[PDB]
Amino acid sequence: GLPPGFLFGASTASYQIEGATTEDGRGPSIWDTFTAEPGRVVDGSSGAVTCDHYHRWPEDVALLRRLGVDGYRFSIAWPRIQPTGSGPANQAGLDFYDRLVDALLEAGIAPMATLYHWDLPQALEDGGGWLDRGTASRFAEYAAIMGDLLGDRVAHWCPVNEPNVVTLNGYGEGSLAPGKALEFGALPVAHHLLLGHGLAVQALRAAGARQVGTATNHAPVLPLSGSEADVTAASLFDALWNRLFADPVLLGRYPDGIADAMPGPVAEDLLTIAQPLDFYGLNYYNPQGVRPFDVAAVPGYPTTDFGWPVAPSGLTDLLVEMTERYPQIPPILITENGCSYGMGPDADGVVDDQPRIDYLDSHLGAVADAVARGVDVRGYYCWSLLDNFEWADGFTQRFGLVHVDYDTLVRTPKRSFDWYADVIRAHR
Ligand SMILES: OC[C@H]1O[C@@H](O)[C@H](O)[C@@H](O)[C@@H]1O
Ligand SMILES: OC[C@H]1O[C@@H](O)[C@H](O)[C@@H](O)[C@@H]1O
Repeated sequence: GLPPGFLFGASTASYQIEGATTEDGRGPSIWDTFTAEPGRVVDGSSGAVTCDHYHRWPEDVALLRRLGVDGYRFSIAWPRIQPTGSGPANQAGLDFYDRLVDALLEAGIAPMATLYHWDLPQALEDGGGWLDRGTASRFAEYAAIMGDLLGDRVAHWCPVNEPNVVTLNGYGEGSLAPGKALEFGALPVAHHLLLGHGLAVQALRAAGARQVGTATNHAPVLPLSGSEADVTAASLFDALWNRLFADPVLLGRYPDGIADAMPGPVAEDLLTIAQPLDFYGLNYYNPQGVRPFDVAAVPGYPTTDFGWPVAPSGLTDLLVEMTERYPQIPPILITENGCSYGMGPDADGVVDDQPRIDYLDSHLGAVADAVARGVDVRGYYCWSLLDNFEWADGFTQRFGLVHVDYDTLVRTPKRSFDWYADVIRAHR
């Protein structure tokens, strides 16, 4: 029971699929640095080659065409555009995205471009990365470059993927690149990511961009007990994970207490952060359990191969709660949803990933349930088109509609691919 003209897509990210890390003048990213360190990645892998989308993207565009998605969400590698994060653009970098976007348009696919999906140029990290306010300005300049090249052709833009992850995991506890562990010392990263968001929105509009939104991770936060310790920790986590990133964008304020902990002209910055958006993009996987706080899986649910709860009702609950908190929220696109399940091709070359079908089916139903309660949701993008490099978990977690063998680089559409193509057809 989805809206007429609901958009169906699929999503990837540059470092996770492209490979070709040293080709055509690409500069090192923080993820090149992180993956070169012993013990950072569970299986000792990197994004050196991964799916090798940089050389195999025609095949991938054709898979998207066969799938029949309305939209394809991809990320631009900043280090291919500006190897050091500043200075004149690398032509070969520009050429790659330019050609990709023209091919997507020939195939009748609406391109959704993410500017920042975590691959900061190392040269910018060397100067302090997102702890430096100046990084938000470098990001704004990069936005203008990509706006100038692609502005008239990209259907949708997402400046920053999951600023909450970049902040807490990258700089707060150091579980992801760049591996800093500042705890609350990471709050300035949040402010500069959000400032970067707002400046990029301006840059893209001035370049003639079409629709500009977000791609922020959101989850209902469930207290694991009744203890105040636990309800207060869950409230705190909700304030840090959800509100810290949505309140500034959608209301032009920080949650109570936070503005006074942020550097710079915060009031003026919040005007820059709160640029009007065409859509609000969110990434949803599952509710988060919480007990200054500790995050654990909510009990009682079946789990994916990543140990994550399968809890589609949490998506309905979230979409309803977001609409309550932010009545003026623009149309919502689900910019990512998906699941890790490890099955690969059997003796006959079939990948029977029925658990992935079940997950995606139930989540689409959860979107329909929120729509039925008056939530304005306009599309859904499956993470991912391809099995890919899952950050610190390497190649051990497969999220694809399409199986990728990392030795032969063969793509095999899974059962879920065929299922999704049928859903999309039925809905038209
Ligand atoms: O169940 C908790 C898990 O849920 C997920 O969706 C998050 O991405 C993980 O960071 C978290 O550990
Ligand atoms: O963890 C699974 C997926 O979660 C998302 O939040 C990220 O944007 C993806 O890059 C990642 O592969």
